[PDB]
Amino acid sequence: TTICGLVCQNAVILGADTRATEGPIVADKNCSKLHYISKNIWCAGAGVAGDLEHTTLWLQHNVELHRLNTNTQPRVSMCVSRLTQELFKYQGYKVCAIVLGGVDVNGPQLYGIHPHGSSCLLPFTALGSGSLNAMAVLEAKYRDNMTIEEGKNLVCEAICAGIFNDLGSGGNVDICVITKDSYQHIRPYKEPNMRLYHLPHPTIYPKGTTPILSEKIEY
Amino acid sequence: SMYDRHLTIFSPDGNLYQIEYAIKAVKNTNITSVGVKGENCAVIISQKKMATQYISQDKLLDYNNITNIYNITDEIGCSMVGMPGDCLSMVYKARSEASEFLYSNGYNVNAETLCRNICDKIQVYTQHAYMRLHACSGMIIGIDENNKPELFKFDPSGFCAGYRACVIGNKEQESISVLERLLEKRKKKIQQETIDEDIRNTTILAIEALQTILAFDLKASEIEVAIVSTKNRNFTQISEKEIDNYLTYIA
Amino acid sequence: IYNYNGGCVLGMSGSNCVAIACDLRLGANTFTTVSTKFSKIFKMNNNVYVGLSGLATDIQTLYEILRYRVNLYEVRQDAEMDVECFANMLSSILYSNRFSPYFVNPIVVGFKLKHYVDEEGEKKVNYEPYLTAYDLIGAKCETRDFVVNGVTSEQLFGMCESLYVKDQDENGLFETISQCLLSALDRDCISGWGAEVLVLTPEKIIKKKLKARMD
Amino acid sequence: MARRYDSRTTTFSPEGRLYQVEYALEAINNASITIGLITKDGVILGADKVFISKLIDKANNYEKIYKIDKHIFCGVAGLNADANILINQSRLYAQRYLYNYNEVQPVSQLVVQICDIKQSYTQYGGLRPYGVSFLIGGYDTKDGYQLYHTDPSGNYSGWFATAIGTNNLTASSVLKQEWKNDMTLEEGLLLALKTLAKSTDTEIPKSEKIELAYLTNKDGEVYQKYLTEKEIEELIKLYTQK
Amino acid sequence: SAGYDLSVSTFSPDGRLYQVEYIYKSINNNNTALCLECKDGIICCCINSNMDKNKMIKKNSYNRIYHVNNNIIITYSGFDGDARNIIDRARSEANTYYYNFHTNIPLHILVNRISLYIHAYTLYWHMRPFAASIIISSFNEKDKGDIYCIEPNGACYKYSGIVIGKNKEMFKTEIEKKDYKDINVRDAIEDIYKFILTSDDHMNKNNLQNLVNFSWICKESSYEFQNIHEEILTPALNKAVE
Amino acid sequence: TTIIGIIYDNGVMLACDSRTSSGTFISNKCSRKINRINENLYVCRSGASAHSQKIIEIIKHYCVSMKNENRKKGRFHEGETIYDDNNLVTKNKYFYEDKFNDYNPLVENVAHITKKIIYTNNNFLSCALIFGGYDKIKKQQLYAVNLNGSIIEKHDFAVSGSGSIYIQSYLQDKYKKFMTKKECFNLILNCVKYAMHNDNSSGGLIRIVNITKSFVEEFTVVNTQMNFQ
Amino acid sequence: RNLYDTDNIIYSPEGRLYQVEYASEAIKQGTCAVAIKSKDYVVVSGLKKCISKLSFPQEKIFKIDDYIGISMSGITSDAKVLTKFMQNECLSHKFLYNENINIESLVRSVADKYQKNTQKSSKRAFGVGLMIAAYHNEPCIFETRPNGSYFEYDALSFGARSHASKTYLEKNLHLFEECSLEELILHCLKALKCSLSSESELTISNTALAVVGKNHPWQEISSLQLEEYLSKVKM
Amino acid sequence: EYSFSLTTFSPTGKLVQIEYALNRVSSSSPALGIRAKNGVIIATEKKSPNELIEENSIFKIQQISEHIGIVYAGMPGDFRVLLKRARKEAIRYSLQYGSEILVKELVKIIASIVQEFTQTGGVRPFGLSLLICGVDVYGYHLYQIDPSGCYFNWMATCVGKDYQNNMSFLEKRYNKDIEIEDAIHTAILTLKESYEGVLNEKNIEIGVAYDNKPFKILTQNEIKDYLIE
Repeated sequence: TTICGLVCQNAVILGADTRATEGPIVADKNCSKLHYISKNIWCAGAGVAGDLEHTTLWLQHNVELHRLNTNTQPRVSMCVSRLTQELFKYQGYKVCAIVLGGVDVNGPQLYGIHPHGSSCLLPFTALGSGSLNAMAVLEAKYRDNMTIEEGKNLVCEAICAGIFNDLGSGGNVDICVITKDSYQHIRPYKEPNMRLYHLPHPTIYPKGTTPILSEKIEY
Repeated sequence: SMYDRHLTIFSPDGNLYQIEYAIKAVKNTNITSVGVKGENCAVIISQKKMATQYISQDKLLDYNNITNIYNITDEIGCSMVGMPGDCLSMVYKARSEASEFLYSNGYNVNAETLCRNICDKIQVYTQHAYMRLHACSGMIIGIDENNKPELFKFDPSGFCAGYRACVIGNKEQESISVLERLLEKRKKKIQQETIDEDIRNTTILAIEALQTILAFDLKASEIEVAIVSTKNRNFTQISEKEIDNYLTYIA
Repeated sequence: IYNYNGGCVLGMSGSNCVAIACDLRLGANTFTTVSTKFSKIFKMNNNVYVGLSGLATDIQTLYEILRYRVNLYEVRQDAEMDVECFANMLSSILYSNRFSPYFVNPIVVGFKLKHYVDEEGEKKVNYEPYLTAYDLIGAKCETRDFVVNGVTSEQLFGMCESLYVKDQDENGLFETISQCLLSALDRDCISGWGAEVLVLTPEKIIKKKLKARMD
Repeated sequence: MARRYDSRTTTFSPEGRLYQVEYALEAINNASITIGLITKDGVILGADKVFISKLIDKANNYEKIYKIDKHIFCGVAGLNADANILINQSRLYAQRYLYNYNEVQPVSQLVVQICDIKQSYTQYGGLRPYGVSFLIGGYDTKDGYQLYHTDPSGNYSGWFATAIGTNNLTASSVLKQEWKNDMTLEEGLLLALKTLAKSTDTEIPKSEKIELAYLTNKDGEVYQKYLTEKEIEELIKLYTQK
Repeated sequence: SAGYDLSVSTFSPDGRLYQVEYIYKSINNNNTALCLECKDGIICCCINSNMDKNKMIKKNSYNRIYHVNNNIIITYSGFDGDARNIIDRARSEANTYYYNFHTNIPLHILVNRISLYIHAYTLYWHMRPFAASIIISSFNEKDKGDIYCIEPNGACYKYSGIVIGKNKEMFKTEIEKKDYKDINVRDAIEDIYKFILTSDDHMNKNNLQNLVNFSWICKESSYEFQNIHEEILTPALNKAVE
Repeated sequence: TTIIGIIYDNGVMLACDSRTSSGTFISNKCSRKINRINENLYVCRSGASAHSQKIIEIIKHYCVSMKNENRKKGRFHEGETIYDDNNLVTKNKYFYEDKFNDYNPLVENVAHITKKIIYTNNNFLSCALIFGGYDKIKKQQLYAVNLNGSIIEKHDFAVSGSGSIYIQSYLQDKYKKFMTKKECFNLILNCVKYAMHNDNSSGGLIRIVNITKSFVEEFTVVNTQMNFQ
Repeated sequence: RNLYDTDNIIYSPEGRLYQVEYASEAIKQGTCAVAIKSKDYVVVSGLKKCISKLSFPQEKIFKIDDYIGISMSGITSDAKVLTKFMQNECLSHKFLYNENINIESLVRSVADKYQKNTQKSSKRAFGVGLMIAAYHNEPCIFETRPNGSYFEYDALSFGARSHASKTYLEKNLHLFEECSLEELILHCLKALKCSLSSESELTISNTALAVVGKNHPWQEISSLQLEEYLSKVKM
Repeated sequence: EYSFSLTTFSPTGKLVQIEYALNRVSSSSPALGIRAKNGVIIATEKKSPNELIEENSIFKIQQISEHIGIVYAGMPGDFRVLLKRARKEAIRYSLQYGSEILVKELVKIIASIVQEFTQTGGVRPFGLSLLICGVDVYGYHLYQIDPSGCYFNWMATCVGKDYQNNMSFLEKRYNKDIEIEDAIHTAILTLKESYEGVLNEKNIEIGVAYDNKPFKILTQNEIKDYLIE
């Protein structure tokens, strides 16, 4: 749970780790914590994965329904007002810190939501357990109007700082670029290799015990 | 039964006569309101006259009060023409939608979404027999997020077409011809260098259309214009001191 | 998820087949067993197998709802329901009880049923494994290989990580998931009174009940 | 006050009948015909597809014989529009019984549920009745194959063979004269074609027309439905013996 | 009129909405009410002409002059019950405004809210439209007074002086003789009596200390609602003419 | 956080720090706390950040609803034409100014907007607000909405937030009845800077907003404090 | 006429609500009832109705509060709803507060109860008119018509032969200074006798009569007390 | 007493109110749907209007979802309320199941809503007919929904005025293995021959499915190239 995002010269860049944990142990090394709200806005979240995953689905489809009744591309501020009112109703129970960034008729804007319903427009941020580790490297290196390429690898360092220094975050890093025309969501981007690889040793066919075998064929 | 008195029941020819009768109710007021759309500028006109109703006409009413032009938000304005009670009720419904849209979505309603939402209610009347249509047809102007003008007209029958030179009143059968003709002159003029000439290309165009649609003289105290052009985007009622300034461009 | 009614559910993916396994215990209290037939693997559809682990009340109560809606979907459809549509339904069903949760940790296992031409003279095509795992509030922790839940989720993760290989046939996959389950149940004292491995292929379904240690 | 505008759809007539149900029965007496048949192997339902155009898909669909549950199915004759209201309702009923009692709903119990809702509208509510009546054939382990014929009034009745729809009399006559108590599945299918052909006074059916389905429980309730291809053999077989 | 004038929610083929113009002839056969602006304050007037033959009412009990917020005069001319329903609703809106805004409701939106409440009843089968024409007035120092007249079916119109009731045509033609906006309020009381004595069809004749009752909101009332004390009526009863 | 409001001779001045701290950690620097409700009045929001932001959203909806409702029908003020620095001494003083839609017929009173809060947060909701803006009748005014919906009109100055207590007596001394714009700006700038020097809820840049009869000007100041003693 | 009568919503082409004009004459069939207001007393008398010479006379006068009493004239069932409403209103006010309900405010509270049964079409106008006679701090008499309307009077009459009784009251201006209730109760009783048909039943000890005044709470006039009053009426 | 059916069975057993609704559908502009081997075409003619109107502001071919289009022929007011209500179902379905709703279930849901107004009290039947076309994992679809509520599966259909001979024209020019490009050619021709005073430019409309591409509405630049023949 290390998510981050920053505003660039004409686009927003969102980066996130890939790891879901039961708290002592890790469930999977590859969880897409980035989410598609619309073609021009994307969101990333932290907190409980239950409330986090539904809310984005609820947000994405409300936005899409809004983008159909209305005939213009969705506003970034529209989702912030939609989420925060939803989060405000459930006083603090729907705990999900969310960063959503995108572009609209205004500039590339990025918002950091909070589980209690508060929001704030930022040039760069980071949430999750590795937020503090990721926010440090962000501040030390952030500038205004960074180029897309230069700002893209800054998030790589921003996430990798949380990947390595935080226990609760790890795995591959994934990035999304939310430029006006379209997005670019790169699913693998990092996490180097060359450890002691486990030798595959499959147990032979005559194993197990199987008191019963109720074979049947369906069609 | 023979009761075509119902608001909804299809007549054997497939028509809803109540829709036709409600439209006839708007024509009965013989109040003509004209709005035209230019380049990054929209203007709208009404007649500042008593709706033709049972009550005695103008003797002591302060004519300043009598207007057919309202505004829905700081940037969206409308010209409801119809029964005075229905027009007053229509704007309050319209104002609530633009207010609710703002609170629920965090940004100001489009001029095209507001009238579409309005039409989605006028349809409910059309389909529920327990109530009655608002005999009110309105024209809505505004500026979208692309700094482009927008003009839309809705009808007692839920219908939200949206024109670029629109007329409502009792002369729309022939006002469609003059407005089409009079709007082609600004197309024949291909100077294309009019830099914020809403004052002298659009407002004067609309006043000329009203002077031609109905053949009176248009005293400055019996008309009113409102413009939501870019560089204002506020739907400000243009004062009488410069309305007769355009009325002095009969030359 | 509770120590009460301790039980675990495991699923694994082979080369062109998937295997879903569970333990058959039904423990009344933590350390008190009452039944060893309590199969936690249910057949939602011909190629959609769900595995419910947790409190048996919510295991059954959720299973009634799932079976009541899959049938309603399929009958209203005249079309076999696919996993990723069903899987998302299970995610929303659990969330609808966000504040009165169904104390279960479901597993959804079954083929994905792509539908390209497969030939100039064919209609439907090969299948995809589609393993996925949830929790009590329905977080879709989709995974390309083994997924586990239950009280031995942590015991099963370690063994599966060190024994699972990329692709295996029906015979090879069954042995690995059986070893990954038997030797993981033997380290739990609240689950594992008899396993039931159910490896299924696009053509057939194999049900085996292992001679698990009962202790 | 819309008192003058009301029709009083739930009011008795001077002769003790209900005019709305009286007319609804008339509506379903002009709809396409539907045939029910119980054989030893299974129950046969076959209805007549009213012709609309050759541009109809007529490949993967037909709007007379729906599926209510894995072991129950119906053949609708009447207003097709509000049938789907009752079909969806009965689908809900047959699936909620399985939710409560953890077993499939017996056919005789679904019918009384779907007939109570059909009757409730003509008892109270001031709404028009359901101008729809459909045979509901199904297999239940308690009383075997069953066939029930419903009514807009809400009163149903078990049957061995019924031919509701237009020209039902000419199709009940042939059913009554040729329905042997013990029939094989293929024998019953031929009978269904014979009564469908004679009801619409055609010597031979066309297979761009009447469609057929059955249950024939094979310990698994196979519940098969015919695409048009399988009916040529049925049409071929009818031609050979008739 | 051929059946289109029964319910308020039907439009006649010529567009005119009946059942509302019938109300207009109900108020126009009712006791007249008057309200005009002067240079110091609004003065209202209600001539209870229908209450002359009774000879049993208490002298100055009946009163159609009501006030809200102590600085807004509301008078009507129609059904004394239907109008009294609106006054309680007008007071409710004034209270609702104060509970929210710590400020007396501005008059120009009080008439808007009342116009919608009155109009809301002209939109339904069941609801009976109100049969009252409402006159609302208020005076301030920084801005002079203003009078609104809320007819049935909305239509709130701002006036500089209005008469509504049976003889409103014979009252207006006499009021417009003088520009009362420059006339004092003390001597305007004399003028309206001359209209009551003449323009009233012999309903009121030299015995009207009781039939007609009215109030102002002027400077001598500190711009607050106040009925005129009887010691000022009789000096205004120097009507001895011819 | 900290929040100030000073009423000078011809307007009202609102200042605040810009920091939303969450338990000795700043969730974000440069968080807006001078929120615009209407062209003529602004709101200083403090307390729990989640509660204050969601109150402001409600009030803006009420403000819009009542602004266009109290719009008189016709045309007014036909012929009337009633109309009328600090030069970066404080370093990095950003700035822009906008003008009203004057005569105040449309825009509503500050007292109207003020008791929206009581009517709204007379609840179990923790947020303290300061309301300041221009008004047609009461020229410039400053309402302090307390924790449970307790408004009192402050005719001199109002302070709130955690850092208010550190400048409670500093401000009571430097205050004068009719301060000019320059004196009020320096006073309100030094009040915040002192409330920031000795409070761990000290913002980053400080945002000062001035409401006058015909315009609102907004400054953001980036500065620290260095006593010589 | 035939069309403009069916419901209580349609206005006649002359703007008349027939279905409340029709209920307004149900009061014209009830027996006469007369209220007289003195300087500090109110006297209410009504003629009870005997449907047979076995039946007991129907009750006409009802007590609402300590100093409030009424005399219905119309449909008895409709009146019973209003007395319960008024009684439950004066008691609640004497419970929520410790005062006596303002009689002016109480009449308005019951005058708009008539109203709410007139806007809707599922309801009907009350067929009963009331005579709210009370002494709050000064004597006062009210009357509520079936259409929402109320007035403060100095004398009343209800329905049966009210025009006959009104003539007696319309020509009597003494009632204001008519102290000495004996002199005032005779004035009301003579009025009630005036409406009473000749060559028929005379005013007997089966006619209601009650008083309310300064220190006189609403009390019936007992038959032994009432009996001698009837004697002076014969004079 | 205010909820009683206005649609009642006539003595001859016909819902006569529905027969009136179908009369008005049979007098509107002809909408038309055609499905091909690799896509579906829905086309409607929008009569040549005055230059005052903005043609793009009204579109009889709206879009339900990524692959599901729609077109109507009836009262424009009812289309909007039905289209807006149809989009909720397409979103409500996707809020439960991951995939986009498919046409068969969408049509059944919508038809159940058109049927409700046929039976429920105090309301009139919908005065329009819809043509919902889409691309699914089960191939291409083209359905039609009557005002009565019953829906039909079509390969090619017409719903507007004079659809009797309009559909007869399609029967002799349609085959199952028709190319999508040829389908548009036939779709233009059938509208062209029915439209009296053939000026079929600026007064036509096309919507295409294109073999599992997202549903797209051809703007007029992409239409004039289809009017050569």
